[PDB]
Amino acid sequence: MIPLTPLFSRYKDSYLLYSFRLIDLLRASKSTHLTKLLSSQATYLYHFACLMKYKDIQKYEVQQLIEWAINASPDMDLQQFRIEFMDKTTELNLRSCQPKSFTYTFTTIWDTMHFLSLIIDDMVYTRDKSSLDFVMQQLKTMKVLFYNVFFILQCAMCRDHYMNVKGFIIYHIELIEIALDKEKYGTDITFVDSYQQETAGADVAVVSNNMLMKNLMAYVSMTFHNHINDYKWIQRNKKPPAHYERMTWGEYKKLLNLQ
Amino acid sequence: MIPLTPLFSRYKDSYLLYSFRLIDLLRASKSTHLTKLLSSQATYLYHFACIQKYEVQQLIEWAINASPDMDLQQFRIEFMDKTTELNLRSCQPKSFTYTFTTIWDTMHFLSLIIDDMVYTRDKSSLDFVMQQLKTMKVLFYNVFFILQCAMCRDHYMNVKGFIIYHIELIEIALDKEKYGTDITFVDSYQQETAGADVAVVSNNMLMKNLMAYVSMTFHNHINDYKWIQRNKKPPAHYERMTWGEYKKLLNLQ
Ligand SMILES: Cc1cc2nc3c(=O)[nH]c(=O)nc-3n(C[C@H](O)[C@H](O)[C@H](O)COP(=O)(O)OP(=O)(O)OC[C@H]3O[C@@H](n4cnc5c(N)ncnc54)[C@H](O)[C@@H]3O)c2cc1C
Ligand SMILES: Cc1cc2nc3c(=O)[nH]c(=O)nc-3n(C[C@H](O)[C@H](O)[C@H](O)COP(=O)(O)OP(=O)(O)OC[C@H]3O[C@@H](n4cnc5c(N)ncnc54)[C@H](O)[C@@H]3O)c2cc1C
Repeated sequence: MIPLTPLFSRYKDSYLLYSFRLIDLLRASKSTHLTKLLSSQATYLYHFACLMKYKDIQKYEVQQLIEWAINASPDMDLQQFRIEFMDKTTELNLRSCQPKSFTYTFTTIWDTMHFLSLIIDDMVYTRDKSSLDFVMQQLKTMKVLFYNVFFILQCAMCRDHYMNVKGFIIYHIELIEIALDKEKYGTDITFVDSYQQETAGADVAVVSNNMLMKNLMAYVSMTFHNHINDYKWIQRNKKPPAHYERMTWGEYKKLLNLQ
Repeated sequence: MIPLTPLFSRYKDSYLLYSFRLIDLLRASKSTHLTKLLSSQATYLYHFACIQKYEVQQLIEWAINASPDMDLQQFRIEFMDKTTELNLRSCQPKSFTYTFTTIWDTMHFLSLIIDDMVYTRDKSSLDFVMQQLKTMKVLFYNVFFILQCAMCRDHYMNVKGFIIYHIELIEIALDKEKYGTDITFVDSYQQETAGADVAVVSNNMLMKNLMAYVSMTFHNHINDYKWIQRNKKPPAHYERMTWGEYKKLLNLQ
């Protein structure tokens, strides 16, 4: 599974904060259509939180927690939902889905996207080559999760930039789907250490090749992270300042102790 | 300039056909929203084929008021004449067989336009090239299908950002040049991704013919995935387009 490091536990806590803030909104859903959309996302978010923790999605326990948050008092004040959330969560033995910190920043959102990426890379590396059925389904859920990233926070240019470029991320998830599918039909995945080797092996005329960068999604999501911060200087019409430092792959791997 | 080749000629005609079929839906629009968007797309589309900006402005205002009641072969006839009335024979498609290939050809044609504009940029008119890049993203964000394939549109709307991301790379590259560092053009995608793996803004590497490579790769991806979409293994005669081959077909250097 995934290396335990300080950053990864910030990711894990940020991710539960993001989930908690998305079920909070359930209360306020004036829209039938918005309620169902949030129900599915909250379902899926806690599915992947329980999966890594209990080794089981707990479909009927999280199903309870959703009913609750939709049928919750839609006239709370911040903590007026938090309090009973802890009260609800523990009656379902889901306390390990309670966030420790509640300060919701842009890094809550980044941490959550990086978190899901590490889950995809882990699910793929620890795949049993029989229930490819399982992993391939989760990848589909992951695309659905990255497609509907709620900001909760209000930043309209962030929201419109992402809708324009998020397909960069979803594209690489689908690369993995092609890789798992090629393995189901007898061509094992050849894991490679560089994104550039995966680029080189994609440029073939036949379908018989199957290379995939190890920790693809950690690399994709970080490159994407750099890209958003690269581009914000254009939206702001400034030269990138000297204080601006970009994440390099080798340093990112070091911080999360990836091999 | 873009090399004149058989494939490139087919691209330009497919592009006119796509633009023709786009304005054919102006007369059918029952929405102020959709008329504005269709007209934006059209203005951009013909702008990138041409300036005759007033002859086009009224080719479109003609397309808005054309008879809703016509069949397609009639609108064509009326369009084939308003174009000649307008000194715009160059916008007339030669074929009208509209297929998935017409859409792909249109996406590849816009890609060659991006690469050409960037490579023949002028270090003083970067403000112009960067405003063109913003128009392109709108064209790519808004790919109408005309023909109906709901999974095609659902899929495109999920991964179209792969293409738009790479347009935004070029913008980033041009901004590092407005501020002092000239673009270096590299011959492989690998080098460009290696040059972006730096902590400090010292590099400005761009793949030459990047958007052609990007649009080719993305085209292969769509076809790669259609076999998964059909619980199937791809036929033995399926052949992915390779980069060396694609440059050979368009005489790219
Ligand atoms: C989907 C999304 C879209 C956004 N779109 C825009 C936009 O369009 N315009 C705009 O101005 N802002 C946008 N933002 C916010 C922007 O990215 C930054 O969050 C903010 O502008 C600056 O915050 P910061 O200086 O703390 O850097 P941050 O990137 O927020 O730092 C947060 C954490 O991430 C670490 N980190 C930095 N880079 C990486 C990396 N490549 N990979 C992994 N970790 C990294 C940092 O060291 C730190 O731990 C977006 C954010 C998200 C999540
Ligand atoms: C945006 C878009 C999205 C689509 N999404 C789907 C989908 O989700 N599911 C589905 O089943 N179909 C989808 N299609 C249609 C699909 O891509 C094929 O076009 C279709 O299946 C017809 O098969 P074909 O072999 O005749 O087309 P193609 O093989 O794609 O024919 C296009 C022409 O251009 C050439 N060409 C082929 N590949 C490339 C390449 N990688 N780069 C440059 N040139 C190339 C070929 O020589 C051919 O002449 C999509 C099409 C478009 C334009």
